[PDB]
Amino acid sequence: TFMYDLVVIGGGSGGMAAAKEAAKYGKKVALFDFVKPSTQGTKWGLGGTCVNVGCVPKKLMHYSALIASSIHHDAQMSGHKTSSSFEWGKLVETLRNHIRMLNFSYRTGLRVGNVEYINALAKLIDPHSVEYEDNGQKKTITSRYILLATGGRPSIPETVPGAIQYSITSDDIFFLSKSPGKTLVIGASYIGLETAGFLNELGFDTTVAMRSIPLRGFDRQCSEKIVEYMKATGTKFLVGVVPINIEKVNENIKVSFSDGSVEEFETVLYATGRNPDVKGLNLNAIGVEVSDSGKIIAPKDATSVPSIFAVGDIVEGRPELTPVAVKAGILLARRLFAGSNEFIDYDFVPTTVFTPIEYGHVGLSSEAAIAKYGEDDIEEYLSEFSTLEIAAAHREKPEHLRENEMDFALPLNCLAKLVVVKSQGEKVVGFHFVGPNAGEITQGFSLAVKLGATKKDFDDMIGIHPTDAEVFGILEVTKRSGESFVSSGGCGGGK
Amino acid sequence: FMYDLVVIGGGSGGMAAAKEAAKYGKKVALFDFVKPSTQGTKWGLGGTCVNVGCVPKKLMHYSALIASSIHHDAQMSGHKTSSSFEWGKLVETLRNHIRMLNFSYRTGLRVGNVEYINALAKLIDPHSVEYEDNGQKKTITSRYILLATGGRPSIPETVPGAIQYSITSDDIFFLSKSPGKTLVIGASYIGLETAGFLNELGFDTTVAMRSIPLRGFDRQCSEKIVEYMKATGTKFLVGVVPINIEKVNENIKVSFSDGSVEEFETVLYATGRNPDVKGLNLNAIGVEVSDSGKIIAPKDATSVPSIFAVGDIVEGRPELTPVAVKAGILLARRLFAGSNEFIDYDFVPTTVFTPIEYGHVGLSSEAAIAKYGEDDIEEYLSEFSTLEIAAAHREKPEHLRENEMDFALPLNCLAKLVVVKSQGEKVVGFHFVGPNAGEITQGFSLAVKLGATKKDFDDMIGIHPTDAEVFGILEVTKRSGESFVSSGGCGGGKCG
Ligand SMILES: Cc1cc2nc3c(=O)[nH]c(=O)nc-3n(C[C@H](O)[C@H](O)[C@H](O)COP(=O)(O)OP(=O)(O)OC[C@H]3O[C@@H](n4cnc5c(N)ncnc54)[C@H](O)[C@@H]3O)c2cc1C
Ligand SMILES: Cc1cc2nc3c(=O)[nH]c(=O)nc-3n(C[C@H](O)[C@H](O)[C@H](O)COP(=O)(O)OP(=O)(O)OC[C@H]3O[C@@H](n4cnc5c(N)ncnc54)[C@H](O)[C@@H]3O)c2cc1C
Repeated sequence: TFMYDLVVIGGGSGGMAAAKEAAKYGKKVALFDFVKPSTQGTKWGLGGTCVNVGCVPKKLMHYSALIASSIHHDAQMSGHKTSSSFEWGKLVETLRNHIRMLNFSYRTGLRVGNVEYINALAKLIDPHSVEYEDNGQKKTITSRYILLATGGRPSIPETVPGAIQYSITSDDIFFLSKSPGKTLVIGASYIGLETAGFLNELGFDTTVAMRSIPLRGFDRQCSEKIVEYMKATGTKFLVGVVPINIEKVNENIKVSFSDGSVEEFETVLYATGRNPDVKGLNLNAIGVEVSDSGKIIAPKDATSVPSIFAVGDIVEGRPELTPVAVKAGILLARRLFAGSNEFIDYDFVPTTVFTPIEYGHVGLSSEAAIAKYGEDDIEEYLSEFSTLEIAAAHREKPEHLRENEMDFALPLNCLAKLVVVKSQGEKVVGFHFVGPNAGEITQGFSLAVKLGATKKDFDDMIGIHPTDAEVFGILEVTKRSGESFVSSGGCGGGK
Repeated sequence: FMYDLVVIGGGSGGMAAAKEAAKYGKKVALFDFVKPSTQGTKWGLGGTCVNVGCVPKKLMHYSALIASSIHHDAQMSGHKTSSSFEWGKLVETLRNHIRMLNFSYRTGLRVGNVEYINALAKLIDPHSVEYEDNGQKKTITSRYILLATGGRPSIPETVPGAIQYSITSDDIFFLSKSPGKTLVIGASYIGLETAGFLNELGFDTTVAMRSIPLRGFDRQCSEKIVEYMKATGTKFLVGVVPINIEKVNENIKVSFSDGSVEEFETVLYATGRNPDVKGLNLNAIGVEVSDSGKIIAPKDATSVPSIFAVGDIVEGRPELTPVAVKAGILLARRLFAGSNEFIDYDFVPTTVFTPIEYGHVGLSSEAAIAKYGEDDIEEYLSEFSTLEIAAAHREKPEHLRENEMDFALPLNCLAKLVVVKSQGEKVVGFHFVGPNAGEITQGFSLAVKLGATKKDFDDMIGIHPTDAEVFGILEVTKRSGESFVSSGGCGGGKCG
């Protein structure tokens, strides 16, 4: 008795997934998506945050970093003699051209999967209605179900003066027509670390402002190695120190600090966090119960209004990740229309940080596993080592960080770790890898864990040689045994 | 019994048995010696994988991998790059790192309390062996003996001018000379891999293939590899072997089985390997050796029950490092530390490091179609390009353009699951063609082994953006007959 079966307010990963899956069932779908311009005026097309100002551009930026390293460390050692200069402006061009492809690419995929895209803001009018603008004339449509999927945007703190007026965000940094030069990043979140990662690797004086600890939430050992690697590679780290003032001194940005120090940067980037973009939705009036944290309350993807659902960055007590959006979004479209009652096993969500060395994992940090099971049912088997090709390169620290005459070597680029449970035959509850291609490595092993692997199964695993992944077949050292888990020997993670 | 265990071979299998056996206060001798290659090459401790196998090759492959990115990628990511290449320096990096490992290993044996001796061994009876010392032959006795002398290349003695001229996989990493224009005879994993880095590193590289590429492995996956290498300037003479090789001045002229002729500055026989067992003096002792020369010991135990075998010399087992090692370790456990364990040879992963790497565990589409028939078999797969390379728009060299939209190198990635209808779609085949195959294949080898089903795979949460996440969204099938090409080109996985 409603104009539609399903309306979706948000053209993001979660958004477009639910829409297309819902449409695979002859069910009639509207989708809204409009890009409110950033605090610095930046704006873009269809696909959401992952296509535009997220995972897609990110990785191309990381890739162009990973390249630049090999060039500087590896190219000659592998017998390739090289000049190379870098133009920000062209890297941008490659991003915008590929992203443009995807914006278009996606519009089409919605049309072809038979979904009515409308480029316009939506605003909840009641349990089954929404309001938008059309030619600047406000029209209203009605649905059996509605999906909120609006994503978030960056939080620039309003108590630090000269932030909003000047500082850029994640939404602007892939597409600066201007190389950002000497750059302060405020954040030791996955984004900040990643973003201060490629600026450095791409040869820009990069400082990082860490209020306390790096990557709050993730496993401590693994995060402490990442920071150690990034210091070694020319990223500087002001811990316990945030900005308290930001001002324009000529064509530079002077940045007063909490400890009582000052510094000038050509570009400043607040990576401090994100707030769900739910303010224009008009929630509370409809009756959508939202947390103290602004995030919406809907842990089975269903709000306080049961004709209304939510997914992705906006819903509380779930990771903010693209595939987590998608699975939930697909399922919700199945559960409703195609007789299903599957929900995501949240106990098993892999992720990977693409820091200059990548960190992947599934399940519990050593810390979280020590709590749930106590430091007696907990055994930490690990091996820290160099991947063969990089062992051969003899990668060195930049001069300005040398302390002695045999100080040349970067840290070993890998660390593998399984955390397992004495009282469940050493059942595996934590899988963690710091290295190149951590995600490519993390993936296969996420499913073995989720199929209930033990250390027994791991050691009966036969290696692929040479790989860094094979180290998992021969972890024997332990935290409890206290002895050396280092492996200088360039045999690798197996023989 | 002067000893508890003697080992003739310092290879992967060899050194593993030794050092595990030694972890039990048991007294261990270990022999090595490197009989010089048909072209006079020789090296130190560690075996074929350290010296003239997986170690050097991966560094050579990496230096290739690099060369591509430089030529295809660098610019698009905004790095403008001049680059010329020095064969002699790549060598130097190999030699120096391998030297590190030769030494590195000696120490690991000493420190794990094992008596390494650099000289040839020769069986004298079920419990005795003979070597040379100052050129004076000395003899020792053991409770058990382990044969694992590895293999060496097979250069065919029927084709004239082969042995005197052609090189092998034991020469190629250390050539004092850049090989230039190179014929490789064999589309085995070696030949393919080796013609892979010579090409990527810019040497006119032809491959001479008696029949089909990578005999044994899954056909679709092998056919993509060859297709990718043709696209990148490797040439391929099918159904044609050499029948004559001669030195025409300072080049090598190479007459063919079809009639044709060609000159190379290099020929390399990758046609296979034979177990290095002829000097062991086996049959006299009573070691039953197969029609294939390989030894018969499928429980690592020979016809003489005081005598064992492991690695490339034992029959009906894959020619691999890790299979050597675990078998070698276990046998040292089974004997001396009260153990009953054998390798599950149903689940041995592998990765071919071709310009696109191919990994897999379990059955080729073909092998699964046989065992279970074309009804109980479902082939779910996806062809696509990894997002980084999608952005680069890698294009073909001009001389291989046939039309105006002929620019494309093939998609670099193919994922496939083979599963069994009648066991709830239980997964019996895992196959991946792309970059960081092996890195991808390994994790997935164990999940498969633990009895992953298609449903477990589709309920898998993904990491984005990776190529490996494609395994969480394979829906197309060979049987459904539809296109398995990428809806867009957004990595390996979709952003919604
Ligand atoms: C720098 C960065 C790197 C990241 N890297 C990764 C990564 O590597 N892997 C990963 O899995 N995730 C990554 N993410 C996270 C990923 O971007 C999010 O998990 C994902 O984009 C969330 O999708 P969503 O459907 O919730 O909406 P989003 O993808 O957040 O997109 C929201 C959309 O909602 C639309 N919208 C909002 N309000 C309205 C309205 N009123 N009417 C109509 N449309 C509206 C907007 O147009 C917008 O396009 C990254 C994020 C960032 C910022
Ligand atoms: C080019 C190439 C690449 C390869 N790549 C891979 C790969 O990527 N992955 C993989 O899993 N496998 C790979 N392999 C296979 C792998 O090298 C072998 O399966 C494995 O190393 C065999 O070990 P082994 O102990 O059986 O023999 P080997 O490792 O060859 O060692 C045997 C040793 O015995 C010595 N010896 C011989 N006769 C005597 C004697 N009378 N007395 C004393 N010592 C003696 C030999 O000289 C040698 O040092 C590759 C092989 C080659 C040639």
